[PDB]
Amino acid sequence: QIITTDNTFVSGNCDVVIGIVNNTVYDPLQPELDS
Amino acid sequence: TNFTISVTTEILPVSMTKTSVDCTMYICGDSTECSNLLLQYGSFCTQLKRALTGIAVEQDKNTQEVFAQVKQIYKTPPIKYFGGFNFSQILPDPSKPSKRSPIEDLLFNKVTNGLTVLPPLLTDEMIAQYTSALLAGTITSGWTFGAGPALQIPFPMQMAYRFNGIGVTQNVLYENQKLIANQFNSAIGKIQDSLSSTPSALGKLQDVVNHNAQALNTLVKQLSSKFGAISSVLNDILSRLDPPEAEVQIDRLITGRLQSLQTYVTQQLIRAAEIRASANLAATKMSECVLGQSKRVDFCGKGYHLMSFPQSAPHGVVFLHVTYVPAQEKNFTTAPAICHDGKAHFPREGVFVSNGTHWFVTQRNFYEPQIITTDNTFVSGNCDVVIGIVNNTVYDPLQPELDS
Amino acid sequence: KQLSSKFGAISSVLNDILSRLDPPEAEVQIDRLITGRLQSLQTYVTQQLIRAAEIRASANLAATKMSECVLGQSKRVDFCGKGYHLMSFPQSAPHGVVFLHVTYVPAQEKNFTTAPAICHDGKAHFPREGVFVSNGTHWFVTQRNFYEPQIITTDNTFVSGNCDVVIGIVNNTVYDPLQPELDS
Amino acid sequence: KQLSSKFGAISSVLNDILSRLDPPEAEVQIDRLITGRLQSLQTYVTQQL
Amino acid sequence: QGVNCTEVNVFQTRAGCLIGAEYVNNSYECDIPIGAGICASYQSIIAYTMSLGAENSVAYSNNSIAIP
Ligand SMILES: *[C@@H]1O[C@H](CO)[C@@H](O[C@@H]2O[C@H](CO)[C@@H](O)[C@H](O)[C@H]2NC(C)=O)[C@H](O)[C@H]1NC(C)=O
Ligand SMILES: *[C@@H]1O[C@H](CO)[C@@H](O[C@@H]2O[C@H](CO)[C@@H](O)[C@H](O)[C@H]2NC(C)=O)[C@H](O)[C@H]1NC(C)=O
Ligand SMILES: *[C@@H]1O[C@H](CO)[C@@H](O[C@@H]2O[C@H](CO)[C@@H](O)[C@H](O)[C@H]2NC(C)=O)[C@H](O)[C@H]1NC(C)=O
Ligand SMILES: *[C@@H]1O[C@H](CO)[C@@H](O)[C@H](O)[C@H]1NC(C)=O
Ligand SMILES: *[C@@H]1O[C@H](CO)[C@@H](O)[C@H](O)[C@H]1NC(C)=O
Ligand SMILES: *[C@@H]1O[C@H](CO)[C@@H](O)[C@H](O)[C@H]1NC(C)=O
Ligand SMILES: *[C@@H]1O[C@H](CO)[C@@H](O)[C@H](O)[C@H]1NC(C)=O
Ligand SMILES: *[C@@H]1O[C@H](CO)[C@@H](O)[C@H](O)[C@H]1NC(C)=O
Repeated sequence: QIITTDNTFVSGNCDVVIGIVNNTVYDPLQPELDS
Repeated sequence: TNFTISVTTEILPVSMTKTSVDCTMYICGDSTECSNLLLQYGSFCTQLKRALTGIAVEQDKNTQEVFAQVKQIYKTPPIKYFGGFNFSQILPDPSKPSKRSPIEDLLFNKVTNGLTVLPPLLTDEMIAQYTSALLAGTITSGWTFGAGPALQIPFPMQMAYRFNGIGVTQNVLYENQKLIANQFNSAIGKIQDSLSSTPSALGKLQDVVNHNAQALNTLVKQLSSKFGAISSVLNDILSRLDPPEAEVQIDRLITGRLQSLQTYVTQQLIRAAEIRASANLAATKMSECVLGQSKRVDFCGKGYHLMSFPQSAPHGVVFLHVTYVPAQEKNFTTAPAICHDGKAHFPREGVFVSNGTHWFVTQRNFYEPQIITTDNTFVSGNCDVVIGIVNNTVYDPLQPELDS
Repeated sequence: KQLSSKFGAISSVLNDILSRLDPPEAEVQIDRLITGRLQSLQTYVTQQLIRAAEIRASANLAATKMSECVLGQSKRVDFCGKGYHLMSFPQSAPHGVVFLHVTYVPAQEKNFTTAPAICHDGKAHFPREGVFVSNGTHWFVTQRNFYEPQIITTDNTFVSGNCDVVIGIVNNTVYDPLQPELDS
Repeated sequence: KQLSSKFGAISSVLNDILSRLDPPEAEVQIDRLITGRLQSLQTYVTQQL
Repeated sequence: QGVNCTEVNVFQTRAGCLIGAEYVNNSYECDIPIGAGICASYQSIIAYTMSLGAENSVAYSNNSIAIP
């Protein structure tokens, strides 16, 4: 599945998690508010 | 569309009465000739003494391991209000000086040479205090106190957690708390009324007490048996008969009494093994259905498990299971999936239920219809591979949110 | 040690009796010794069978424990260790087995003020999986086994019923994340 | 199978042992025989339990 | 064992009478079992009533919660 904010939750910052990787995340309602 | 709580009680024996015998006192008593003749048989007394002491140690361990599951004695608060739940029939009453619950008093009132009886290490008062401490810990701390330190959790909070643990979301309890409190009080009242209604309710404890006493009896009754001899009196044979003939008569009597004693030891060993197995089962139920919530169906009561309470019972224990029976059902029409804009829709946790005209989503165990919304539904695949699909629309909040 | 017992015979040594006595009386001596040692052997066999049944029950319990605590995680409370059970290590032992239960034990409790639900705009709010925990001024949600305060948000809170049938509720606003998102 | 054993007696038949032998010794012989049979029954009951 | 020793520091219990040990008002944790909740240990040899455990009193408030 495409990684979105519906199946993910944010916590903490990007300074303490070991093994974290660089990747952008898809966001819903992005072509919706501007249309 | 409705739920009814029924209270079922089960009885499991814990430990039967420890019995110790004396070899010379039961076999001979006072005749020194029998004591001299018993040494010819070898070591047939130390083995029996070690067996009975091992049985007594095993029974003491059995009655210790089923109640001493906590290291802190918890004190019930003096106030008895928990949110409409009357908890007065199982909590101890300070008016009675024995620290006895009415349930404990009701169940206690319904239970009736060379053979000494060893009293148990745990009498009624300490096991009553253990049951009171466990009841306090399960009424004011939830199931957390069985893991680590006790946390002050309110009783509505813990029953809402127990409702959430059986797959029912916590939006059904708080609307009818008075109704469920009245149902719980009525269930406690009817189980208190019907606990002593039938004499066969406390079957197992009465059975093991009967078996034991009678066992001792039959062991006592064997002293008045001739065993093929002239008489059953030690002094009568020795003071009347020729000593070679008295030797054979006493030999027959002593070997008959030894066979009877070995049979009694074997029977007591079998009974103690059965009591140990029942105590292990009761300890598993105590460590699972009291210290926490068990998801095993039909393991503690006939229905979904919510919680259970322990009560002290002489040489045993009786559990008070609180079940969850969802009676008064009502059927509808359903569909495995909903087709919308060429893509399939699936419920996150419930099932799509239609009452004939419209469609709704609801929980798996209570009829609480909700409108189909994209937040609690997910899409997967297409509309062709899935069978049984129906055509319906889905509500999405962004369509009225954007134009507002 | 039962071999040295005379069992009411002339002597415990069998060879002495067999080399000392005629078969008319050696017959009854052998009969007495045979029945005494046979009764002793029957008692030994009965005790061995009972002990083996006990060992079988204990081994079945241990097999169930290793099948439910080593090959997987058992969710029931206080079956493998005192506390929340995660997983265990089996270890080889002579004539037995010893487990190494790893338990999750919470500590350092803290007092907090709670409420069953929060009423907002005429509709009560209930959390998905947490509980409303207030430190005195604001209200936060957190999990049942650890402290992790979060802002009251509409994604983890659902509405059910009205503001009347629920009891013990409190008054607090609910942060909707879409309102500032649509304002930018 | 244990029913038809001598059990250290003269014979294993009731009518053979209650007729030929004199009752002072036939009583002792049949007492030993029924003692052995009772021991066998107790043992069978033990394994059955 | 179950003998009223009036015909033979003497302390009387429900399981009999004990000779050679004294009594203590306070309760300790025991390891030697006797019966009727009267344990004996060695601090001389002392006999005392069993400790039921820590007498921990927990509070309760229908408006409060505790989270570790
Ligand atoms: C819960 O119900 C029981 C049973 O009615 C109540 O116990 C009664 O209490 C009254 C007042 O002390 C007595 O006069 C009755 O004899 C008691 N009946 C029995 C059989 O217990 C108890 O008080 C109730 N408790 C609550 C919290 O309401
Ligand atoms: C939902 O609507 C679609 C519209 O296409 C239905 O699909 C048609 O169904 C009819 C009757 O079975 C067929 O004759 C057509 O060939 C179908 N067309 C397509 C493109 O699938 C579908 O059956 C409807 N489903 C329900 C449950 O109402
Ligand atoms: C309860 O917790 C909240 C959240 O941390 C506290 O609010 C913070 O208070 C400090 C003190 O001035 C401010 O600097 C922060 O900006 C506040 N947080 C937010 C999100 O506004 C609050 O003070 C705590 N209350 C008590 C009684 O401890
Ligand atoms: C459910 O049953 C109870 C009694 O069993 C009754 O009082 C109630 O009205 C029923 N219906 C609902 C919706 O609770
Ligand atoms: C089905 O339920 C909806 C709303 O719950 C209602 O409007 C409709 O009349 C119901 N249909 C039937 C047949 O009861
Ligand atoms: C919480 O409050 C209760 C009663 O006010 C008190 O007994 C308890 O010690 C408090 N807990 C802590 C950790 O301070
Ligand atoms: C022992 O006997 C005395 C006198 O007969 C009596 O006072 C005492 O209570 C007895 N002991 C017990 C434990 O009953
Ligand atoms: C529970 O709430 C009631 C409301 O009247 C209150 O009287 C009672 O003292 C409360 N008990 C606790 C444990 O807070």
